[PDB]
Order: sequence, then structure tokens, then C-alpha cells
Amino acid sequence: DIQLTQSPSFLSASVGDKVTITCRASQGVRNELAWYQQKPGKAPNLLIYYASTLQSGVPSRFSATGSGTHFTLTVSSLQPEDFATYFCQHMSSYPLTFGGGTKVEIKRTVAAPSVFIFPPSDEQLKSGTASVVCLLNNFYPREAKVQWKVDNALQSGNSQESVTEQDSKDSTYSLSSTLTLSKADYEKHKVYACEVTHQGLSSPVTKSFNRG
Amino acid sequence: AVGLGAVFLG
Amino acid sequence: QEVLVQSGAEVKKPGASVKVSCRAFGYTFTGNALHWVRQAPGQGLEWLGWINPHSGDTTTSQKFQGRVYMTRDKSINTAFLDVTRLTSDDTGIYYCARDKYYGNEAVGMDVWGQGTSVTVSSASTKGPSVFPLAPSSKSTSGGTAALGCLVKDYFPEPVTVSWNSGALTSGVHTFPAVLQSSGLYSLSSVVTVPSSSLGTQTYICNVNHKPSNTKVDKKVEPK
Repeated sequence: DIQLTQSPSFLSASVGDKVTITCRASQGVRNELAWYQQKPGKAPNLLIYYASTLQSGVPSRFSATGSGTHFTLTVSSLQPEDFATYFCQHMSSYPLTFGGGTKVEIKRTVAAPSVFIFPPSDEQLKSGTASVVCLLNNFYPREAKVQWKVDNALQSGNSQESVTEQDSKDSTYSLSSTLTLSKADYEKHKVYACEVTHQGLSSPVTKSFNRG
Repeated sequence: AVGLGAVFLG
Repeated sequence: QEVLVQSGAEVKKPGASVKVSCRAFGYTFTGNALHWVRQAPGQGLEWLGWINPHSGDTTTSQKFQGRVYMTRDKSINTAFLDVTRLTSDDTGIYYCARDKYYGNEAVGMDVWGQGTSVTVSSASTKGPSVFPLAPSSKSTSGGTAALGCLVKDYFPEPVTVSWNSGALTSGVHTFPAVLQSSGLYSLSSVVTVPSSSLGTQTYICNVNHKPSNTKVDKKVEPK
């Protein structure tokens, strides 16, 4: 199989910037390459075919070059509608393969998270399980570390994270970490804390509660 | 590129 | 004018088969080859194969040969994808996509169906339990508090969450669901409100899990 490597995988830019995405094929594919745009929850839309011809109705700020193994896609002036993920695809031989994608995000200033912790509700404690939720609200950039401690014991393997897409208004991110324990394990221990590390914080922020 | 033969034209 | 319309969401058990359909509108169906492409949650695009709707000829990616079958019915302008011996690795969104097909070769996928969600799991349908994320008794005086709803242990996707019957939309973050090791989904929905409004303003989350006909309203109040 021909592997398509895209670079970079992640890109931060501002409205009006010129950005170039790169697609390298592990073998030569001549001009038999297309580019696509995709937004969350949407099918891809074709931008470029024959490596450099614009698809009908695609704005002219998109252009692309390349032949053989090295291909680039350029947006001359990024607009709000252009923040999305971009894929290259070859069709020189089977199987048809896509590149891993390049996500273009909105650049903004550093914003520390607001951090909140939520003890499990009394109703859930009847069901036999405890869910502890730690919320990181409206931060930037997206990189963040969340760690759970129960009576100063680091927790591993019993938490799941979920993150939102970049907010259309303020361009921040939000993240949840959910600690799940059996009601039995939850009862033995007293101190529950999530420790948040993020470049907007002078040092890591801990939020905590005592069971009861 | 790869292909699958003729299709109905018009 | 060119539109591809796919059939609705599917939920299957491991080892079962699924048949997704894709009907072409707005152009001559037999005039363009049609691809099948899938996208696992949070993953990239994976090509399954393509079909010539005029002749019925196909090419199927080696990874899926013996398991994936592409057919078409000219009388209804519809192409079908059969995926057998399903596993949880087959969970994702499946697309049909037309190729421009200039000169009878692959050029680019210029028309995409809306996608068909396929979930492969042992889990059975189950509505969620909705629990409050109570605003802490340590709210900033004149600042901002945070409260929410935990929507736990449901199957399959999706659920929708609104706040105060849709009246509250500012500061709302409804997180993408995670798949718990149990095979059930769980998500939370949160909102930041002025701490001076606690007790004063009512905060209720509306949870809708149409797969199980579950509509839950849970009132979220400080403890």
C-alpha cells in the first residue's frame, strides 16, 4: 500500500494567515492525488483533483501543487470557514489511501482553565458506583494534564477524558475527566482531588473535596 | 490512475 | 443537483452483517463510479472499495475482501454495501461517494452521502441515568458557578441535552460521549452561570435518548 504522510498533523493560525500543508507519498503517484476538507460531523468536501485543479465551487484562496511524491495545499488567507481538517488522497493504485489529516485550529492567547470538581450524587451512590467529575473550562491551548488523587494516591486506569471542539466564539477548549469507582472503594477513602497542569497556570491547580 | 471500465454517457 | 441519500443508523451484534444503501439523485446513476469510505470515531478515512453502477463491476480493498460486497439496483438508482462478520473494529460512519470519473478512472470524490452510522456491540438498548453535577457550596461571591448533568450508562449513541427547555445556551458545554469499558456510553453536560443566580434561577437539563424513548428532566440544585 502507498502510505501518505501529511505534515504537520496540527496547525494553529489566525484569520488572514497564509498556511501550507504538505502530503508526502511513500511511492510516486504522478498527478493522481486529491485534497479534501472535513469538519466535525460532516462528510469531506473535494477541493483539488489532478493534484492542482480546483473543484467547481471551491474558493480560489485554495491552491495546490505537486507531482510524484511531494504535494502541497495552500490557503492564501484563512477565513473562519477554513478552520477544519484537510486530507490528501491518491488513486494511482489499489488500495486507495488517505493521508492522516492536518487539523487547522484558531490561534488565540493563552487562557488558563477554570477548574471545578463534582462529587458523586447521593442518588448514584445508591446504584453502587461513584462518578467524580473534574471540569476544565474554556482554556487554550488544548494541551493539558489531569491527574486524580484519592487520599494522596495517584489513580491510574480508572478515568476517562472528553474534550470539546474549539469554541466558535472564544476559540477555547473545555475538558472533562471522570473518575469511576465502585461505591465500596469510594467509601473507604476521604480526600478526592483532580490536579490540573496547563501553561496558563503559574503552577498546577488542585481542586478537592472531602467525602461527606 | 485506477479505473472500472465504461459507464453510461449522456 | 447531485445528491447521495444513505439509509439510517444501524446497531449490530458481533458476527452479524449489515446492509447500507445509497440512492443517487440529480444525475445519471450509471454515469459515475461510486466509492465506499468509512471513518471510525476520531479516526481518519479508510477506503473499502468502489463499484461501477453501469456494469456492476467492483474492486474491493484486500483488507475487506471476503467480507464486503458491493451491489447495485439500477431500477432504483441505489448502490448497496454489505459488511459481514462484523466486529467492534467496524464501528464507525460509512459513506458512499461519487467519483468524478473523468476518462473512466479515479479522479476525486466529488459528491458524498450524509453517512450511515454503524455500531457493532454486544450491548442492548438502554436509557441513561441522569445525575446532577451540583454547583459547589464554594461559589465565588459575584463570580461564576458551574453545574451540570451526568448522563451515564446508555446505548447506543446518540443523546441530546438541552438546558431549561432550550432557553439557556450560553456557557453550555455538552461533551462528546466516551465508551465505558462496560460497553455503555456516558457523557456530561455543563454550564457556567453567575453564582448570584443560584437558588434564584431554576436550572434543569433535558436529556433525550431516542433509541430507548427516554426523556429525562433532572433539576440541578446546590447541596
